[PDB]
Amino acid sequence: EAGITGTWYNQLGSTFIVTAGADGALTGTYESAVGNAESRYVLTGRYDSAPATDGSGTALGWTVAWKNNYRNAHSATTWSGQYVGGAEARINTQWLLTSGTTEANAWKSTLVGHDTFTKVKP
Amino acid sequence: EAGITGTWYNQLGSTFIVTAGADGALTGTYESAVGNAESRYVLTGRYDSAPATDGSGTALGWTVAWKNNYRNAHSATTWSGQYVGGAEARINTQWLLTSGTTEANAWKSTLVGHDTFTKVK
Amino acid sequence: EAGITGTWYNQLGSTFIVTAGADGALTGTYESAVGNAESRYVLTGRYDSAPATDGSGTALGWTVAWKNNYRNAHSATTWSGQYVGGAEARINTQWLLTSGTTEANAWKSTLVGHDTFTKVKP
Amino acid sequence: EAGITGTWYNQLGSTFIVTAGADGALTGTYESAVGNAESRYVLTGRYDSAPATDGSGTALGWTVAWKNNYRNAHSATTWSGQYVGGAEARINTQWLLTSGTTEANAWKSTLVGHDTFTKVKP
Amino acid sequence: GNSFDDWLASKG
Amino acid sequence: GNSFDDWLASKG
Amino acid sequence: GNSFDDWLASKG
Amino acid sequence: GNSFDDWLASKG
Repeated sequence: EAGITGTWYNQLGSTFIVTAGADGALTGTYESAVGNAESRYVLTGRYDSAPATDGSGTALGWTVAWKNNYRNAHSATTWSGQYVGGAEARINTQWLLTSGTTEANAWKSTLVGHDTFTKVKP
Repeated sequence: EAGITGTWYNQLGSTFIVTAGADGALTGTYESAVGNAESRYVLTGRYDSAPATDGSGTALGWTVAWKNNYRNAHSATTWSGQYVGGAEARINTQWLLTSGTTEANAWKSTLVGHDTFTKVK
Repeated sequence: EAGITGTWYNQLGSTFIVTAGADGALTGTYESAVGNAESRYVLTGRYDSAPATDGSGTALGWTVAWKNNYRNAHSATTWSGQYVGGAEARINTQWLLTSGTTEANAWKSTLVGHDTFTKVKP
Repeated sequence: EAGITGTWYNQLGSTFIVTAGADGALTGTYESAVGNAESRYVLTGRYDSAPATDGSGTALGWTVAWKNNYRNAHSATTWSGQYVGGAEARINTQWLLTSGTTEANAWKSTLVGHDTFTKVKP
Repeated sequence: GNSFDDWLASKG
Repeated sequence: GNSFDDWLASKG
Repeated sequence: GNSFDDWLASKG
Repeated sequence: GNSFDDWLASKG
């Protein structure tokens, strides 16, 4: 079993609601806060559908563009990471948040960070 | 006119063959080298379909998992960046390449870099 | 009080032995493993010696080049982050590890990660 | 010969005025704009003083805390990269700019980018 | 709410 | 002047 | 060929 | 020992 499909939570208060297809596709909804239509966004990505069997994690990545019918932050985040199975399963990521800028302001276009996702709210 | 749909090239010898959908979707194929079936991979991502009109670039991102019918590197790259229009149009990105590792080796799981894509090689 | 001078521990088995000078200097020794001179390296960096008083952390950074009298990995790591005070004091960092490469191999020169340092070992 | 000591320029308008010591030390002044005392800052770092002979670059890194006698941005940048010798010598870097934040705002504390330094002005 | 969602809400 | 130095100047 | 594609090939 | 230190040692 891939173990990826389902609801995941991070420490920022966000929810990652994902389906992992047999073909390597990640699809679903990313919620930046709960109980607000204005905070729901489309995500799309890819994962390794035939990972190694040597104890290594499963490589994956996805993108959210921060535009919906209510809001547009002129920005996108990509998360790159790996799924780690077990009784305390996790998706460990690093991420890049780029905002649209002028060329003179491009030095301040991109934030970097890390987030761990869990199956129980932290 | 988003300006994104088409063939783009980077300095590593890769080709980014992308379609920008009306609803914000990026789909297409990523080639790590030319003229090899074994070097072609699915990509998927998202872009801002209603960017600012003040001279700012268009935010976007996409992912490739490095598995196809011939190869599997147990790895995925994400590119995060912006499209910049005009006569010398570019997509400027920074990227994260993560490989599957054990927990003890996770410190060495993720490469970081940058690539500019151009409409001419 | 700056709160930075002393011995700090990460989760990788490393120890950060630092002195914070009144002028903004960070100096000391970084140990990639305990108990062996071959694992001890010079570090040098800088910190904000007059941080804000509005609940914000203290910005800092340092470098280790991975060469000593025993070893040379032809590589250097920089840590960029902030010191957060109190009873559970932390230095929270992101890092870049660059290795010398040929121009053809430069795309694979730089690893990225994160480390949290504590005054008590995990 | 290390080739690093001297004046280097980036495309943001900054000047990297560096001395590479025999013991692996980098020292000097970083200017964020030319002709202004308020734009001059201390830097410190480290470099590999015995690089490989196979055509690989020289690993190095340095830090600037953005505080001087006139300004304090409560921030620090680290540059991690490699010196590449030749007729068109350069220092190629990736960098992390961390600002002091409150704990709830840590997710937005760190900008990431890249800069190439040249021996001739852009 | 939270800091990240507030940043997005502020951008509008 | 330039964008990066302007950012630093704005913090005082 | 190129370095990045060679790295992918080496992983099989 | 540990993974990171082992990597450093292997470079000689």
